[PDB]
Amino acid sequence: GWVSGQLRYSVVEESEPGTLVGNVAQDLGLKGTDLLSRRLRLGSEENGRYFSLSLVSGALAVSQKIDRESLCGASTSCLLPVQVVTEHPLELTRVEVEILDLNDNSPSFATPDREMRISESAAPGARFPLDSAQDPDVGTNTVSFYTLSPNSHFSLHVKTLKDGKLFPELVLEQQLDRETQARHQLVLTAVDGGTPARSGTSLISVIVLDVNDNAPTFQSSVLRVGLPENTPPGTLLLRLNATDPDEGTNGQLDYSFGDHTSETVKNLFGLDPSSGAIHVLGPVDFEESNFYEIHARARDQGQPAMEGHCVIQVDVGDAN
Ligand SMILES: *[C@@H]1O[C@H](CO[C@@H]2O[C@@H](C)[C@@H](O)[C@@H](O)[C@@H]2O)[C@@H](O[C@@H]2O[C@H](CO)[C@@H](O)[C@H](O)[C@H]2NC(C)=O)[C@H](O)[C@H]1NC(C)=O
Ligand SMILES: *[C@H]1O[C@H](CO)[C@@H](O)[C@H](O)[C@@H]1O
Ligand SMILES: *[C@H]1O[C@H](CO)[C@@H](O)[C@H](O)[C@@H]1O
Ligand SMILES: [Ca+2]
Ligand SMILES: [Ca+2]
Ligand SMILES: [Ca+2]
Ligand SMILES: [Ca+2]
Ligand SMILES: [Ca+2]
Ligand SMILES: [Ca+2]
Ligand SMILES: [Ca+2]
Repeated sequence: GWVSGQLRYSVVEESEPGTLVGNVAQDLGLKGTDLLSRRLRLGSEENGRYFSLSLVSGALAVSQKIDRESLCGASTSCLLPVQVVTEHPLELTRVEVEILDLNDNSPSFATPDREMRISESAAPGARFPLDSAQDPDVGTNTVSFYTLSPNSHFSLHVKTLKDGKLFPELVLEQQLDRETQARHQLVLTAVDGGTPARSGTSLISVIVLDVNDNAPTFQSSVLRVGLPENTPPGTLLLRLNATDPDEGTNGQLDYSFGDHTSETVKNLFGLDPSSGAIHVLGPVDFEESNFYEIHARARDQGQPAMEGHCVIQVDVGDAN
């Protein structure tokens, strides 16, 4: 039997030439040399392009391997119309051959890898758009879902439109930290709903840009040293070493005294802003003061500039 009004057959994508599509002669109620006597033929050479109608067997068969996505593309139903012509008397039957889709085509991305720059200060809940894959197959044989590589910081949300199209996007849950790791590498994978499933990948290399979120810190919180009375000027007391983990200018430092630092201390001690070398500039004396406290600070060359602090305790010795 056929569909009310028209004749219809089914054939599979990429099937080898010679495959039986359907017996036109029998289904059209003909037997014997009627076929040859009636000049049973396909309507045009476009019908005989993808098909052959034998005058002997009366069988409509595949004459050429048919790639459905080259004929219908993104069409759900692929009905290929052919015109079976018979003469004596002349009649025309319009037969429609549906090309059933095969899951022979794999999901693909435009680019094998993607590079994303994301600020360290990226707040949780931040959605970042991703490349969408393509699967020329139709139905469930096209892209079904996306999977992201297991990681600590990124989840995957896929917006599913009414039509069924998928849109993958990264959702940030745990705040990135460049000082921990600056590059996160994930693999976005697109999988179609066929069995067995076919896949495509896109290598997303997230780059964490530096934010000045770290103040400089000294190797020791408090430093207690000694300095003999009447120690000759030009003497190197010590060298300060503070370090900042941030990159570039955000990691470069400048050494200085505290704002509140006494003028007496400034007169006695000098401090190199670049190296962190604390020299004694003026002659110190025990009978003037017993103990000095130098508030040292190291400031970032970033915006805004941050600063760490260290207390240098100077015990002066007694002589006479
Ligand atoms: C002593 O200081 C060195 C140098 O620190 C660098 O110079 C500072 C002025 C500031 O710009 C820092 O951010 C610099 O790192 C420290 O050695 C560095 O250690 C880091 C640690 O990862 C390393 O990346 C650098 O290459 C090192 N630089 C050199 C020249 O060795 C060192 O850690 C400090 N020591 C102490 C005990 O704090
Ligand atoms: C393609 O291959 C991936 C692994 O790379 C599978 O996870 C997927 O189901 C498809 O078979
Ligand atoms: C996605 O990842 C796969 C390996 O998982 C690669 O073969 C592909 O080229 C793409 O980078
Ligand atoms: Ca195909
Ligand atoms: Ca196909
Ligand atoms: Ca597919
Ligand atoms: Ca950080
Ligand atoms: Ca940082
Ligand atoms: Ca910093
Ligand atoms: Ca003295």
